[PDB]
This record gives sequence, C-alpha cells and structure tokens, in this order.
Amino acid sequence: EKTNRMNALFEFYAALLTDKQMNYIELYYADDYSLAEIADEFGVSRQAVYDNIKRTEKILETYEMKLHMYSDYVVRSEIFDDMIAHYPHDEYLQEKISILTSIDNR
Amino acid sequence: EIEKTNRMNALFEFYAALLTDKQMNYIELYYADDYSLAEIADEFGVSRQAVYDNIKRTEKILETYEMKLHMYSDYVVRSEIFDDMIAHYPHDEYLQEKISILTSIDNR
Amino acid sequence: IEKTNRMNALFEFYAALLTDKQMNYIELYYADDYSLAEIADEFGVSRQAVYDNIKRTEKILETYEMKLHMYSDYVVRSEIFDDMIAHYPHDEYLQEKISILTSID
Repeated sequence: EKTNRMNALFEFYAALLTDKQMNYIELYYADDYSLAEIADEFGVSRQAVYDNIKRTEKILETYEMKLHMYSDYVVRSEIFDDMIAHYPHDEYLQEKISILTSIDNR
Repeated sequence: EIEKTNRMNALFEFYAALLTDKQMNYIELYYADDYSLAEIADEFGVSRQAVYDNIKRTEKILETYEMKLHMYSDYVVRSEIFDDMIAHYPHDEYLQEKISILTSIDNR
Repeated sequence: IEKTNRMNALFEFYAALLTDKQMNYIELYYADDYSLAEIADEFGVSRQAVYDNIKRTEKILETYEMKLHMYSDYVVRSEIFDDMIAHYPHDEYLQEKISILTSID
C-alpha cells in the first residue's frame, strides 16, 4: 500500500501532522521500512501499524481536499509540458518553465 | 548580409574568451568596431565571402555555448527579478544599493 | 586526488563543454563517488591512466573558470545574498527571491 499521489500528499502536508500521526508513516514513506519492520521497532502488531498509517492517510486526504496542493501541482506540470511542446526552441520560455517547475518542486 | 542583434552581441560578449583567435577576430571587428564585411576582408587580405562564412560559423558556435551554459537567459531572468525587487521596495536604499551591486557583477 | 567543493562546482558548471572522453572518469569520480581503482576496473585501464585523465580535465575546468567566472560570480553573489538575508531575516518575499536567484545558478 504505497502510491505516488499519497507519497506526494505526505511530502506536501507532513509538516501539519502531529508526532503521533507522523511517526509510522514517516518511517514507511521516507526511511523505507516495511510495516513489519515498523511493528518490530515499536513492539506492536502489524495491523496496529497498518491502522495508524491508514488514519494518517485520511488526514492527508482531508488536507488535500482543503488546500489542493497536489491536484494543482499536477495541473501545472501538464500545462508546462504543453508549453514546452509548443515552444521547443524558445529559450526565454524554457527558462521560465524551469523556474516555475522548481518553485513547484519546492 | 548578417543581421546584428542585441542577443547575438550579448552572446559574443559572454563567450568571446572561449573562441579561438580565428573564430573571434572577424566577429569582434563586426560587432565591437562596427566594421563592414568588406572592410574586414580588406584588412586581412581575404574575400568577403570568407569573412561572411567565418562570422556565421561563430554565430552558431555562440548559440551552442548559450544552449549549454545559459549565461544570456540567466542574465535576462536576473534582471527581471531585480526589477521586481525594486518595484517591491521603492524606498529601500539598502536594497537599492544591493541591487546595484548585483547588477554590476552581472554587467562585469 | 583531493576532492573539493570548488572542483565539484567547476565540473557542475562546465561539464556540458566537455567531450565524453574528458568527462567520463571525473563524472564517476565526483557524481558517483567511484574510487580511481573502480574507475580503472570499469574502463579496463590502469589507475595512472585514470589519474592523468582527471588531472587533465581538472585543468580544462580551471581554464573555463578563468575565462567565464561562473563560479566566482556565484560565490560573490552568494555573499551578497547572505548580507541581504542577515539584513532582513523575517522578510519572506526577500527570502523567496534569493532562493530563486540561487537555484537559477
């Protein structure tokens, strides 16, 4: 249970999470532990880790419904790609897109 | 017929040092000293066609350097951002002095 | 060969000017952290050949830096950007401008 969108929601909103909401999912998304490894580290069950992570995932979705940083990031990249495809030899536009893209990736 | 432009003049100023002597001598007289193709050819004892083809060769080389290093487009962007900053801080003398220092490192 | 932040940066600024033959080894050395031995094993050559070729590319990079000054201009601007941030530590719009200027570079 790992997807690019949810990974992205985690990267966008992690700073909004509490410690308790954060711990497991951070280990899973950023440090790369399996749920078993997380359960072993904490002396808890595998389902427990699964349950905690699922709750935080709904929270991340709630933030996405409110702020839309992910859907808006997707829309912009698609528009930037169209622009690039449209103006393959315009240096000034390519640099603009380069800066926007970097602002979006930060 | 070779059309001078501000971008091309700027690529030359940015990348001149990368050119070999033969790549640089004619285009330098053309842009920096406003020589005609005929005058260059007369000075060096060669045909106008030869000067013409040489300058076109360099122009392509300059355009390849820009595609690799982007000193010109980066310079355009920096000045736009500096202009933004000046409009944002109309009366900040300190900011104004900084921008003026950055601008001159950019103008060398 | 002592690695430095400066040479790393020279490589990063001018690599596009290098031929594959000038770039192959130094690229592995700096970007991928290969040792000279690993590089030599990969290309089936001696360590000395690897050592000579990197030293040569380094010299070529130093030449680009002396002609173009991209790295020194970057170090000087950075210093000017640091003065500005020290001057206005709580100015987000300024901070943002500086991050962009810095990434352009």
